Amino acid sequence: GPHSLRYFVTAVSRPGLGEPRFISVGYVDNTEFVRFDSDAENPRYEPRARWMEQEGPEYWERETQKAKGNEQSFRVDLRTLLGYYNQSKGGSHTIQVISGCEVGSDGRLLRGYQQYAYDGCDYIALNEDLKTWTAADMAALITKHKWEQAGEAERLRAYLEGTCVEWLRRYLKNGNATLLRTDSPKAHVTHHSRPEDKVTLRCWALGFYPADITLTWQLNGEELIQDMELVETRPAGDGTFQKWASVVVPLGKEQYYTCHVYHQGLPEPLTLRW
Amino acid sequence: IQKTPQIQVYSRHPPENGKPNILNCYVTQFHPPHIEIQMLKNGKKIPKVEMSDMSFSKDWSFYILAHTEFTPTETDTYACRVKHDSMAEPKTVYWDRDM
Amino acid sequence: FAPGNYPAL
Ligand SMILES: *[C@@H]1O[C@H](CO[C@H]2O[C@@H](C)[C@@H](O)[C@@H](O)[C@@H]2O)[C@@H](O)[C@H](O)[C@H]1NC(C)=O
Ligand SMILES: *[C@@H]1O[C@H](CO)[C@@H](O)[C@H](O)[C@H]1NC(C)=O
Repeated sequence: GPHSLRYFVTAVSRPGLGEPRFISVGYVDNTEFVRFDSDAENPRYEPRARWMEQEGPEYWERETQKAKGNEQSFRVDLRTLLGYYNQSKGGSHTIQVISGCEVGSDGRLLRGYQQYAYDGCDYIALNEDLKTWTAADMAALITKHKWEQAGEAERLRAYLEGTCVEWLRRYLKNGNATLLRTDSPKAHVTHHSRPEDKVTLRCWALGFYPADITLTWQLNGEELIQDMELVETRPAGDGTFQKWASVVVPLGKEQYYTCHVYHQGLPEPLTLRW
Repeated sequence: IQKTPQIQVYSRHPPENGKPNILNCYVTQFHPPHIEIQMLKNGKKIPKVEMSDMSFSKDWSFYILAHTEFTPTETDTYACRVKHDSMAEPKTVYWDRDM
Repeated sequence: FAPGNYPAL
């Protein structure tokens, strides 16, 4: 299926406590594979996935140099934004950036993007055409004009359609045993009493990969997507994912409700009952 | 923007006393990013907990995973304590092995 | 491989 290469960048100022915290985390699909965190005596770009051992020392030296360059530019950004928004030097602020590209199963580009947020709000984003930017407010309109005069979109587009796609393909090749695998979900249902003769049925889906999955509860062949409660799919600590979905049913009727699990590793979806 | 974290504590495998496993504390949907997350065993901080999977959603809220290997016993209790500016008091979420 | 750089705002 399709795959993605994404970099999540966060820079946070801490007045009175020194330089801003700077973190850049890279993901292929939903698996963390590289990271840089400024909060270390000797911050270095580090592998977070076993297959990244396949890159030579130059990869790490280059990515580390680039990261240190980012710490500096984001430190400047935090100051600039204080001016744009007329804010004081006493408070902590956050800049976030998500950059990435996605390819189809054939390795061809599907889409690319880069979006910024300041204090958790949209700031500026590259439009889908990868040619122009859209600004969320007047401060971002200043940035838009700077980047247009400097021709930043063309350079970013070159990275998204070129470099980003090429490296994603290489990561998928180098880490194929990990990235292109399919671990089927193993599911079970738990039962919990409630007041008012009602029971909570919780359908668990464990040990699966990739992360995409669908858990539904049915009654009389129909989905109860409405009254269901669920958690966002989440990492389980070893590179696999987990998820649960619950529904509150009448006591004594548990038998009529079925959990359905749909996943890439299930030619036929799983059907369970308490 | 200020969003209170959702704190989720769960094991990789259904628990079986005496059998190795992994305990997770996934802290999500929060903002600002500054946060303190500690995993506790019988009220005592667990050393060398791994922090990973830091990311953020389309609405910019943060996500991060704390995890550690562990072998559950019938008596040991585990929890995740989180301090964030959105909460006046630190929040301790215990692992519910019957969930 | 990460973006070459992030132009200042
Ligand atoms: C994964 O790909 C293997 C072929 O690739 C190896 O050799 C190079 C092409 C380079 O990509 C190395 O990193 C790879 O180890 C193939 O032999 C395996 O069978 C594949 N694994 C499976 C079955 O998914
Ligand atoms: C910025 O805010 C201060 C008040 O804190 C005010 O004195 C000043 O005029 C503002 N600057 C601008 C240009 O809006």
